[PDB]
Amino acid sequence: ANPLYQKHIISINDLSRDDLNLVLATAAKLKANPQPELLKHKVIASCFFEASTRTRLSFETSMHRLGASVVGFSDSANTSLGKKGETLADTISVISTYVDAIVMRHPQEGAARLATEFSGNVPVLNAGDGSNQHPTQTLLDLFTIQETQGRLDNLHVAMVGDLKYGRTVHSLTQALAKFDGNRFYFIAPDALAMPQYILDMLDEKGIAWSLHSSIEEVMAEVDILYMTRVQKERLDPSEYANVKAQFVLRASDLHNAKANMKVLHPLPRVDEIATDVDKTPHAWYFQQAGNGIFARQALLALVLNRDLVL
Amino acid sequence: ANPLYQKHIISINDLSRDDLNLVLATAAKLKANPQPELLKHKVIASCFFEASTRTRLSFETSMHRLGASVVGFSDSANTSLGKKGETLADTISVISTYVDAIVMRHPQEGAARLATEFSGNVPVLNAGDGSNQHPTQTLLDLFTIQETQGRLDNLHVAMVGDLKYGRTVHSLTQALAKFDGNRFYFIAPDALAMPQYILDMLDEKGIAWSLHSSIEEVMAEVDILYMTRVQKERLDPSEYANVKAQFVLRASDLHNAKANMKVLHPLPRVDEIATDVDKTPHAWYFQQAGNGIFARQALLALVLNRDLVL
Amino acid sequence: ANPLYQKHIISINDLSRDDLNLVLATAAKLKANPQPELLKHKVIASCFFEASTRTRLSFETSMHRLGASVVGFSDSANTSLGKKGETLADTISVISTYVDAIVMRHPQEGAARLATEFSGNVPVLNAGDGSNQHPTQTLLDLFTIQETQGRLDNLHVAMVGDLKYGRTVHSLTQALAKFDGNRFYFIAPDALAMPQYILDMLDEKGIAWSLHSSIEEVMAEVDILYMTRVQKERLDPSEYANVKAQFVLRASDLHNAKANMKVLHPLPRVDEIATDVDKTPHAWYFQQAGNGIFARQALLALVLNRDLVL
Amino acid sequence: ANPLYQKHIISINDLSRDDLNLVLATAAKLKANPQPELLKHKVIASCFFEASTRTRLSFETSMHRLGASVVGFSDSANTSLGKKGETLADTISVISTYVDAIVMRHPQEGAARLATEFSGNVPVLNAGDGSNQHPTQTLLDLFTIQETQGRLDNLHVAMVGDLKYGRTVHSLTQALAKFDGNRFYFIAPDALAMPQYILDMLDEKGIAWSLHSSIEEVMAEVDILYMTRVQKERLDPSEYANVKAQFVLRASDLHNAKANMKVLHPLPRVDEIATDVDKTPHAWYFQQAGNGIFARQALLALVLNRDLVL
Amino acid sequence: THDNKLQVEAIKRGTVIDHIPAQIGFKLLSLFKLTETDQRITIGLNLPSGEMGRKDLIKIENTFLSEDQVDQLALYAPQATVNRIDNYEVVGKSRPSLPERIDNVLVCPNSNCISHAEPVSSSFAVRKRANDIALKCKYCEKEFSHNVVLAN
Amino acid sequence: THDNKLQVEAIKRGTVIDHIPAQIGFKLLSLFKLTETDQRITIGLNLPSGEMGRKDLIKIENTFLSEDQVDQLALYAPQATVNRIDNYEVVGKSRPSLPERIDNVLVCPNSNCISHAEPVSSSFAVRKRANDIALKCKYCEKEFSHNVVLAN
Ligand SMILES: Nc1ccn([C@@H]2O[C@H](COP(=O)(O)OP(=O)(O)OP(=O)(O)O)[C@@H](O)[C@H]2O)c(=O)n1
Ligand SMILES: Nc1ccn([C@@H]2O[C@H](COP(=O)(O)OP(=O)(O)OP(=O)(O)O)[C@@H](O)[C@H]2O)c(=O)n1
Ligand SMILES: O=C(CP(=O)(O)O)Nc1cccc(NC(=O)CP(=O)(O)O)c1
Ligand SMILES: O=C(CP(=O)(O)O)Nc1cccc(NC(=O)CP(=O)(O)O)c1
Ligand SMILES: O=C(CP(=O)(O)O)Nc1cccc(NC(=O)CP(=O)(O)O)c1
Ligand SMILES: O=C(CP(=O)(O)O)Nc1cccc(NC(=O)CP(=O)(O)O)c1
Ligand SMILES: [Zn+2]
Ligand SMILES: [Zn+2]
Repeated sequence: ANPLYQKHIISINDLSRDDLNLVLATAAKLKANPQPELLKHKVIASCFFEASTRTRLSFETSMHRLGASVVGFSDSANTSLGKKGETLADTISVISTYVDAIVMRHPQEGAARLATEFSGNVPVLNAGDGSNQHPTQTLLDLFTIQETQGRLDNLHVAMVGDLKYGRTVHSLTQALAKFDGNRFYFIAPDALAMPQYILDMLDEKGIAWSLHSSIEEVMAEVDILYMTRVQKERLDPSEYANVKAQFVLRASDLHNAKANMKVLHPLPRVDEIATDVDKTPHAWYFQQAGNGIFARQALLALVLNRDLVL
Repeated sequence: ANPLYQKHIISINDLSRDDLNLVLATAAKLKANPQPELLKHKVIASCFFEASTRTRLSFETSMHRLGASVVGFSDSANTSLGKKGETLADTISVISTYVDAIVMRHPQEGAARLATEFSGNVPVLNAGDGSNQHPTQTLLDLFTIQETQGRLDNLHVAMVGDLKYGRTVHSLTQALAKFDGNRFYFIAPDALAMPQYILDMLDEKGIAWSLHSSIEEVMAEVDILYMTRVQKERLDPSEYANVKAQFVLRASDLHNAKANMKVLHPLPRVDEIATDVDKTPHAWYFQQAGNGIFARQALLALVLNRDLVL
Repeated sequence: ANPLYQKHIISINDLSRDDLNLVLATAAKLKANPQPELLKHKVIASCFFEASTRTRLSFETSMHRLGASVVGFSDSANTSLGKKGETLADTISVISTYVDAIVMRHPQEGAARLATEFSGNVPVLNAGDGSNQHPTQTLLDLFTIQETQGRLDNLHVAMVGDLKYGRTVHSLTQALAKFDGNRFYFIAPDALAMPQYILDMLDEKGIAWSLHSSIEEVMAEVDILYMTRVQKERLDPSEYANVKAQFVLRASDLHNAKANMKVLHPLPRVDEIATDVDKTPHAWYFQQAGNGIFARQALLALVLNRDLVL
Repeated sequence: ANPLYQKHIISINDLSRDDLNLVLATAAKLKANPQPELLKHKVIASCFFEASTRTRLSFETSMHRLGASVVGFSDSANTSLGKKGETLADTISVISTYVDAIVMRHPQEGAARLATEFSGNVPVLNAGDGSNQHPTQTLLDLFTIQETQGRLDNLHVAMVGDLKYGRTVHSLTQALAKFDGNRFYFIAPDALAMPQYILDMLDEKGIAWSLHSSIEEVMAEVDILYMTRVQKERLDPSEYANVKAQFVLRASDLHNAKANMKVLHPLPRVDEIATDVDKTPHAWYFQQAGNGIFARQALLALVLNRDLVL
Repeated sequence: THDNKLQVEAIKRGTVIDHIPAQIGFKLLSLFKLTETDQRITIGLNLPSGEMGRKDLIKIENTFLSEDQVDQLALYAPQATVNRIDNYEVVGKSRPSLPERIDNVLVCPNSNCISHAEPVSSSFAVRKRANDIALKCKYCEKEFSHNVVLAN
Repeated sequence: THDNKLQVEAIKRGTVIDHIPAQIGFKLLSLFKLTETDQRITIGLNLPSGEMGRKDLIKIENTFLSEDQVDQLALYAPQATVNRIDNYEVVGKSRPSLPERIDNVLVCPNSNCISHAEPVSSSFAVRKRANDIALKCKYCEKEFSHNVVLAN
C-alpha cells in the first residue's frame, strides 16, 4: 500500500514533504493519464454541513472522474442525518456504515478530526472545518505553483489580503515552509496582518519573510502572487474603504512583473482582482481552480486504492 | 461531426429547420434504440440557479439514460460557487474547468448566452433564462406534435392561456413558423394576448393566424390544443375570476374534436385542465413530459458525441 | 347629531356629495382651529392586518391630535389574533368590546364591511381592503383638491400611470363624478388603462373623459395632475421598462402648466416623478400627505361626536 | 428662546461645551421637578429604522414623562415606508408633515443629517446612525458622570473593551475633550485599540492619555470606569476567547477603588461585567440607564420650548 | 463656412466631425472616449450654423474613422458629416448610416438582463420601424425603442 | 498658453481656463458640467506648451467664475490659470486656492454612507496635511485621504 492508503486527510500539519510530493506526482499522472474506472464500485459521501458550491462540485466531479458513485447533502439547515439534534459523532458513526470514504465541510473547527474517531475503517477527507484547516485547497495551490514554477523550493512568494483570518494562506505558508529557501512577502493592512504564530514558525525554520504595504513594493520580484478575499464584515465600511487599495490588483500593476509570475486566488475574487487582469498571462486563478480536480482525484485515489498503478 | 456537435443551445432562433428535424430524428432513434453507454465517462453539470424540479429531474434522467455522471445544484439561495457575490461569468469560468457540458436554468434573461462567453470549449444548454428562451421545452413539444401528428407542416394549432408572458408559446410559435402552412388560433383574454411582435413575425412569413375568445370556437378543427398556465399574480383575483372560463378545458369541451387531436400543456395544469380530461385519448400532456427525456437525450447526444451512431 | 355620527366609513360608494362636503368642511375648520381634547378619553384601535406605515402613522397622528389614546398592531401578520384559524369576525367581536372605534387595513376585499357586522355599536373606519376601497385616501385627496382649487366642480383632472389596478384613482374618479362638469384625462399604456366599468359610469353620467398618450397633450388645460404608482410587481421587467420611461414626470414638462395646477401622488413616487419637480410650485404630494391628518381628524371627530362646535 | 430651541441634535461635534451644560443643567432640574404637561399636545415620531428596544423604550418614556403623544415604528425593517425603493428623503418629507419632532435610529451613517435636510421646521433627534453618532447616549453618560462626580473637569477616565468600533466611547472621549484637565486610560487589546484619530485630537489639545493592559493598573486613580461591549460578531471565536478573559470586570478587581468611582456601561454587559459587581456601590450602569430618561426629556423640552421656567 | 471669422484653425490630416447637433458633441466625446488619445484635439460647442442655428465640431488630429465607426455616430448625430481630411484637403465627406449593430455604449433597459452587473459589453441589433429604430439586446433578446434605451 | 500661429483664437467676453494638465481638460468638462450651456465653448486638447510641454485649454464665452468656483479646480488643475476677459483684454487672472469645502463632485468612499442612494449632493470639508488633503463627508462624518476619495 502507498503511504496515504486509508489515511485521513485532516490537516496540512499531518502531511510531510514526501506526502505532498506524492499527491502532486499522482495529480500530474492523473492529469496526464485519466483512470475513469479507478474507483468504480466505490461510494463516497459528500457531506457539506456547511454549504460550498465550488468545493463541493470540484470534489464531486473528482469523484466521478474516477468512476465512483456519490451520496451526500449540502447546507444542513438542521442537524442532518435524521434531522433533530444528534451529535456529529453519531452522524459519522451511521454514515460510515454506508460509505467507503467521507469528504466533509463543517463550520466548527475540529469537526473533521472528531469524525475520524467515529468513522472506523472509513477515511475522512477534510473539505474545510471552520477557521482551522483546508488541506485540499493547499494541495491544489501547491500543485499549481509547482506546475507553473517547476518547483516548490527557492520561490519568491507574495501573499496579499486578509492574512489574519484566511485559513488558506496560513495553510499554504506552512506547507511551503516544508520546502527549502522560500522567500515570503506579506502585504496586508495591519488590522489583517499575518498572525504572530506564522511568523514565529518561519523564524524557527529560519525562513526569510518581510512585511509590505503595497504590491508594487515587491511586484518586480515575485514568482507567485497569492491574493485572498478580505471578508467585508470583518471591517467597518469606512475602514474597509481606506485600506481597499492595499489589496486590489489591476492589469497596470503588472508592468514590471516577471514573465514566470502567476496570480492565484482561491476565489471568489471580485473585490480584489479587476477583470482586465484575466486576459494577461499572469492570471492563473481559473487554472488553479481546474487543478483542484487533479489534486482531489489524486487524494481520493491514494486514500482508496492500495496499489496505485502509477 | 454532426451539425450540432459542441454547439451551445441557447435559443430556438439559433436553430434551423434541419437542426430541429435532426434533434427529433435522433430523439426517435434513442426512444427506439437506447444507448445507455453513449456518454459514459462524461460529467455534466446540472446548474439550477433557479429551482425547477420537473425540468431538472427530466434533464438529469436524460443524462443518466446515456450513462453520464452528474454534478450540480438547485435553488442557489445565495450566489452559488463559493457563495458570496461573484459574477455569473466567474462561476461559469470555474465550473467549465470541471465539466464536459453545462445545463443551466437562471432567473435572468441572457444568462445562458453570457455563460457561453466564459465556458470555453464547454457547451452550455439553456434549461431556461427568465422570460426569454426555453429551447429544450420547445424541442419536446415539437417532438410530441410530430409523433402524434406525423408531421410539423400544414397543422391547425391552437394556443390557449397566457400568450403574453409564457415563453413556451412564443418559442413554440416561432419554431413552427419555420415549417410550411401551419394555421394558428390564439385564445386568450386580451389582457394576456399574444404579443404584437409574434403576430408581425407571422405576418411577414405569411402565416395564417386568428384570435378567438373560446376554445369551442375552433375546437372542431384543431390538431393540437396547446394549453398554458396563466400566472395568477399577473391578474387581480376578481379579474382572474372573470376570464377564468376562457382558458379552462373539460372533457365535455372535446365533443366535436378531431380524433387525431392531442392536448399538450407544459405543466403544471390544475387550474386549466380538469382531471376528467386525463382519461380521454386526447390528453397527451403526461406523454409530452415523457418525451422531454428523448428530446433531452438527443440534444446531449448530438452536442457531446461527434459521430452519432444513428 | 351630524349625519356621520356613529356611521361606518367603508366605501366611497356609500358616501354622498353632502357627506363629502361635510368632511371637507370640518377638516378645514380643524386645520384652522385644532381641538386637541375633543376625543380625550376615547381609545381607538389601529388594526393593520396589512402593514402600512404611512397610512398608520397618518391615522395614529390624527387620533392623537384630537386627544385619543391608541392601541393596535401592524403586522405583515401571521394570523394576528387568530392562531392558525380564528376568524376576522371573532377578532372584531373581541376588539369592539375594548375600543370606541376601529381603524383597520386588511389584504382581503370586504374585510371592513364584514367588521361592521361584528363590531356592534363601534364604528369601523376602512384604511384599505385589498383592491376594493380606501375611502380616507380619497377624502384627503378631495380635500387637497378643494383647498388648492377652491372647488370640486368644473375641474380639469388628469390621472396618469396605472389606472387599471389603482384603487385610489378608481375612488377619486367615482368621488369626483358626484360633482358637476369635471373633465378627466387618462394617461396610461393600454395594459394599465382605466377600466371600462369606470368609463361606463362616467358616460352614463354625462361626464366627458379622454385618453391621451403623454402629459404634454393635456398640460395646458389640467388643474390637477394625479400620478399613480405603477404596480410594477405585476409586469415583466422589460415590459415595465418600456412603459415607465413614458409616463414619468420631469420638471421641464411643467413649462406650460397653469398657475393653479397641482401635482398629486398618493405615494410612494419613485420612478414616476423626478426630484426636480419637488422644488416647483406645482409639487403638492407632500402637502397632500400632510392633509391626510386633517381629513382623518375630521372623519374621526364626526363619527364620535354628536355635534361639533368648531 | 434657549440656545437649543428648534435645533437638530445630530452630532456630538456640533454641540458646544455650553450646549452640553445647558442640557445637563435642565436634566437635573427636570429630574428634581417633573413637568408632565410640558409637551402636552405635541406628537413625536419614534422612528427606528434599526430596531432598538432599550433606546426606543428610553426615548418613548421620556416623551410621555413630558406629556407628548408618540407614533412610530421599530422595524428590523423591509424598506419601511419605501416599498422596494422609496427614499429616506421622501419618508421624512411625509413624516415631518405629521409630527412636531422626529427621533430616529438608522443603520446608515449620516441618515439623521440627511433627514434634517427634508424635515423643514421639524427638529431631528439622532438616536444612532450606523457607526457615526449617538449623541443622546453621550448626553446621558455625561449627565451620569457629572451627577456622580460633581464635575466633567479634572476626571480620571478609563475606557475598557472595544475602543476601535465603539461609537459611544468615541463620542464620550470627544465630549470630555471639551472640558479641562481630564486624563484618559485606554484598556483594549491591540485589535480593538482606540483609533489614532481620537488620539490625535487629544494630543492636539493637550489632553493626556495612556494605554494600559489591565484595570488593576489604573483602578486606584480612576473616577469613572467606562466598559464597552466587545463587537464579538466581528472576531473569530478563538480570538474573542483570548481577549474576553482579560478585559472582564469582577467585583474583587474593585478592592482598591476610590469611594467616588463609578462603573458605567452603555449595555448590554454580558461577558464584560460579572454579576457580583452589581451589588457593589460602584455598579452604576442601571442608574446610568435610568438617567437616559432625564437626559432625553431635557433634550426634548429644550428643542420644543422657547423658554423653560424650571 | 463658419471656420474663419475668428480662427478655430483648419487642420492638416485627421477627421473633422462636423455638423453635430447642439449638446451632442460632448456626448460623443464621452460615450466614445475620443479624448483618450495624445493627439491634438480641438472642439467647438454651440458654434454657429446657417442651417440649424448652432452646432458642435470635433477635430481629432491625424486619426481616421472606419466605415462602421462613422456609422456608430448615426444614433446621436445622423445629419452630421465626418471629413477624412488629407493635408488640408477635405478628401471624403462621409456620413453616419444606421448600423446593424450598436456595441458598448448602450445599456439594456431591462433591469433583469444578465448584462448589468457582469463583465460583458452591451450589444444591440438595430432596425428601423414606423421609423423609430427598435434596438434588440444580444443577451436579454428583448426589443425596445431607441428612446427607451437612450433615455438612460 | 505660450504658443502662437496654429491654434484656437481669442474671444471677447468670457472665461478662459488655461494651463490645464494634459488629460484633465475633459475631466473638468464632465465633473463640473461645463458644456451644459448654450454659450459658445472652444476646447484645445493636448496642445503644445512651452512650460508644461502639453496641456488643455477651455474657453467659455459670456461666462464667469467666482473666486470660489475657481478654487474648486484646485484638486484637479492646481497650477491652472483662470482668465477673466472683457473687450478682448484679460480683465482678471486668478489661480486655484484649495477650498475649505467641496460640493457635488466627489462621492463618500463609505459604501454605507447615506449620501449614496439619496437625492442629496455630496459635500466634504477640506483640510490640508503634511502629505495630502483630508476630506470629511458632511453625512457619514468619516474623513478620507483625497487619494481615496479621488481614486476609483
Ligand atoms: N484642412 C481642413 C479642411 C477642412 N476642415 C473642416 O472641415 C469642415 C467642412 O469643410 P468643407 O466640407 O470643405 O466646406 P463646408 O462648407 O464646411 O461643408 P458643409 O456645407 O457640409 O458644412 C469645416 O469645419 C472645416 O473647417 C478642417 O478642419 N481642416
Ligand atoms: N480675448 C482673449 C484674450 C486672451 N485669450 C487667451 O487667454 C490666455 C490669455 O493669456 P495672456 O493675457 O496673453 O497672458 P500670457 O502670455 O498667456 O501669460 P499667462 O497665461 O500666464 O496669463 C491665452 O490663452 C489667450 O490665448 C482668449 O482666449 N481671448
Ligand atoms: O475556492 C475556495 C473553496 P469554495 O469557495 O468553498 O468552492 N475557497 C475557499 C473555500 C473555503 C474557505 C476559504 N477560505 C479562505 O480564507 C480563502 P478566501 O477568503 O479567498 O475565500 C476559501
Ligand atoms: O414543464 C415545464 C418545465 P418545469 O416546470 O421547470 O419542470 N414547464 C415550464 C418550465 C419553465 C418555464 C415555463 N414557462 C411557461 O411559460 C410554461 P407554463 O406557464 O405552462 O409553466 C414552463
Ligand atoms: O405602502 C403604502 C403606505 P401604507 O398605506 O401605510 O401601507 N401605501 C399606501 C399608503 C397610503 C395610501 C396608498 N394609496 C394607494 O393608492 C396605494 P397604491 O397606489 O400602491 O395602490 C398606499
Ligand atoms: O441593542 C441596543 C439597545 P437599542 O439602542 O434600543 O437598539 N444597543 C444599544 C442601546 C443603547 C445604547 C447603545 N450604545 C452603544 O454604544 C451600542 P454598542 O456598544 O453595541 O456599539 C447601544
Ligand atoms: Zn438585456
Ligand atoms: Zn459619507
